[PDB]
Amino acid sequence: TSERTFIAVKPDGVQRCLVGEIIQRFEKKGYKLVALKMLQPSAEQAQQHYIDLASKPFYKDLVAYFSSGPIVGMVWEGKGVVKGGRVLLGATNPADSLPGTIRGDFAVDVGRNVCHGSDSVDSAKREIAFWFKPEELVNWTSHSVKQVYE
Amino acid sequence: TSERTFIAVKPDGVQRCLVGEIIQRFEKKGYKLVALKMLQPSAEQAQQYKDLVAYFSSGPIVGMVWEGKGVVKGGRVLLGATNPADSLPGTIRGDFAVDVGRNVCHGSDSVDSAKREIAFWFKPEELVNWTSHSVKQVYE
Amino acid sequence: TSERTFIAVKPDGVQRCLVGEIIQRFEKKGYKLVALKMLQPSAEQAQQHYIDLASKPFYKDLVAYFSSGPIVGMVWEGKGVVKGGRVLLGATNPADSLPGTIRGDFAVDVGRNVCHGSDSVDSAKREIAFWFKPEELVNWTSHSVKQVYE
Amino acid sequence: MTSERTFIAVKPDGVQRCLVGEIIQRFEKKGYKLVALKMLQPSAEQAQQHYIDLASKPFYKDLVAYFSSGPIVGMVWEGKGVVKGGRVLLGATNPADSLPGTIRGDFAVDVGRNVCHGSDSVDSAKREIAFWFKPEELVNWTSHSVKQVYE
Amino acid sequence: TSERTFIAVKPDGVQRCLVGEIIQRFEKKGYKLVALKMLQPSAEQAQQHYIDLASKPFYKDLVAYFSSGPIVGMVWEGKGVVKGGRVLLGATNPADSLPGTIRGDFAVDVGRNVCHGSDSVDSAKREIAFWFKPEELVNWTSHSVKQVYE
Amino acid sequence: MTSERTFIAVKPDGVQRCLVGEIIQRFEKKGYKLVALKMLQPSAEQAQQHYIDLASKPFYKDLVAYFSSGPIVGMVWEGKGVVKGGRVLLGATNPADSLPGTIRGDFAVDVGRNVCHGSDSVDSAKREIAFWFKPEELVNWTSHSVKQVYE
Repeated sequence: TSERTFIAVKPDGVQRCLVGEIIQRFEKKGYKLVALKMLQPSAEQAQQHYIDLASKPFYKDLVAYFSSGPIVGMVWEGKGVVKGGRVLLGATNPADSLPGTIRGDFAVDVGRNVCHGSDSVDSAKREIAFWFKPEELVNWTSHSVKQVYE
Repeated sequence: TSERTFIAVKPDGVQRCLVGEIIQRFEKKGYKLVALKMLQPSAEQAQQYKDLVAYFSSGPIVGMVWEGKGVVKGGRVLLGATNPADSLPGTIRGDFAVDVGRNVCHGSDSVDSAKREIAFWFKPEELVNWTSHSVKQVYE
Repeated sequence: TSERTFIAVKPDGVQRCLVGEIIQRFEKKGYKLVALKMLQPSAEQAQQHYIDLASKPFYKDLVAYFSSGPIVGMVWEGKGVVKGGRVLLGATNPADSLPGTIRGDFAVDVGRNVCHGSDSVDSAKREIAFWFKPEELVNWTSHSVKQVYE
Repeated sequence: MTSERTFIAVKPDGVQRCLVGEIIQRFEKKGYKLVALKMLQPSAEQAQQHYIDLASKPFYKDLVAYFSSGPIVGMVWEGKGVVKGGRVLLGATNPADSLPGTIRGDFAVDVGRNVCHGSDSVDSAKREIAFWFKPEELVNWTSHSVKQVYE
Repeated sequence: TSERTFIAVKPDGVQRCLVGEIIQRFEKKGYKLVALKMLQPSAEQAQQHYIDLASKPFYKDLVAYFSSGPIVGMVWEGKGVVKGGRVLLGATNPADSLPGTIRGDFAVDVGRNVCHGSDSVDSAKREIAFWFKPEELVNWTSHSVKQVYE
Repeated sequence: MTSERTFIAVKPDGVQRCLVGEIIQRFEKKGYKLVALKMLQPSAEQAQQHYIDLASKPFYKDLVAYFSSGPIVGMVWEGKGVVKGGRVLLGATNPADSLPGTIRGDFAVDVGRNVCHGSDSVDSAKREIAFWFKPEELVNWTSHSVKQVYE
């Protein structure tokens, strides 16, 4: 399948040097990287990233942090890559994260949870369009596509 | 002590360079490697659509025999759930595989099946009897 | 918080060269190493028991092993470090332990399960005091704390 | 000294052979700072510029075909001697001469599939960086670890 | 590219749980594994394996020991490979090995130097012929061969 | 023969940059034996003394300040050649020189912040072990793998 998910390294992940590890885990799974960019999100951008929230919202902080510095944003392609991406990442809240997952291994606070994954197929479609220009998605074939899948 | 399991890296694990990574995970767990062969399976050896004979015998595999307490289940825990979609991160199929069709390794379902599977793949001879210098650190 | 826990690398764990490995999983989750030392337990040091304690199936030689070579004792600090600490160690019984955890990855036998972590905030407080002069113990601020927590 | 920038690309073999995370993580953990990062397929014009040098075939039209036959990952890194240090991290250009521990030392066999490139000087770095990235793709930020890494 | 070497994990490496690690290093390099087996050398085989002695009674010691328990034996194929393999191993003498190499990372003592690789293409084929029956030797094509070479 | 003992310290930059585990783990994997291990915060005197063949330098005041600025992790490792081996694992004292594969090679950029320390001689080690530790903190044990590492 050519299903795609959007994966970001939040600025706390870039700050504590987890960009490479994160990409590597997706690469090791057999998912394919079709878009990669480092950019510091707008306040505007950050606001739409969160679009929910809330009572307590703040919120305003989760916007401040998210545009505090660089994120590495990604597009990953493969069968069940949206689902499978979420599993790779772990529970949103690191305290509820399984060990051997990104948050499971490398994160404590839900408020500093290292990375982002789309939760649904449509959520990814929206998200990729938002972060990446069509021309920044590279269409290519893995020499290994027939060893991962049939 | 002294239960033995059979593990194999399928052609897709061997192609994708996961032989060291699988072996290493078994070694650090404290299990003892007892037999090791790279071979290309031949047509017949397909055990029970009906691709998986073009596939399972299209390229070399690494067969292995491992030894230790709970090694049937523990081994299969190590590989994780047969279906990569069900496999969890930290496990071989969880970390490395996507498709049931291309699930990298294999692990014997019962103590029973293990010995059928060892016998099938190995002469009782290719099978090395040694004692780990760590046996006393890993076990009581 | 700020909550502290007690982690020990058991003699089999030291013997099997898992000290760096263990330390590193905690450093990498974001927990903070607040005290650390190698020692050989004395036999009444040994546990002491008083966990069980009511000694109990066959203490005699569980307390003989725990005292038979060196262990590495450590105190890590952070939110839920007590609970999360146990998570990294994995299920007390190696056979229940998930791959991705210290015991899951490295341990086969309960009698030789590499490590111990305090079982509650309360057990910790005690074990920390029993193992550590209250001053072998460093108060420092991680340059990463703002990145690990909001 | 510390704001020095260098250009590092994982080449199309490296992307294919799934070594993007491997290489990036070697840089992050040396203490260097990721200042830009993207994925692109080089265009034939981008590919010819990369290898102007040789033209002068040798494997010109070949190298150009290869380098623009799939995605590469470009990056800009920043740190003290990051230009010199990057290349040390990547290993000697000819993999046959590179030492284990280095990217090419660990994962590469023949020079025409040497997995990556790094800028060879302050002045070639600055050029390549200017070449591959619009200046608004260079993110300007401070590592919370910069004082741990430098005096 | 056709050129093949013999690589052996000596009994210390097998004992010290270094078999997967060594294999991994050759897979990651791009070399192809065209044969593999575990066996316990006889004194005869260990005696042959050593050109060597002649002695200083470290022969005999080498000869025992080497037949002390199982070795893991391998044949690797890549644009040779014999040289490149030895480079992955590190200087035969561990005191001279650099970090990054197998012996660099794991060996201290020449008598326990973990592993072996043939010193020449001709030496290689003796060793391959000596250790392997010509049909224990799968000819196959790595799906990556075109990414590791031109 | 030996046996033989050296002193390895993770500098406070190394502790800060979460590399205690990684460093210990290299010594373990190498066959060396860890016979003492504690974390402590160096006092100005201890700091001042460590940077002794260095007391008449521009940096020093800053090095002392830094070394006592927060916790270090001190170790005593035992095994044949360990003083020289321990430093090879560590890599050239100045990062710009150290090779990938080594601790400073993989993880450090500048001398001020070079992460770790190993005694330079058999004698230095013995000064440093006696200084940083007390005999009773120095365990005496035998590794089950000792026979596998040494012939």
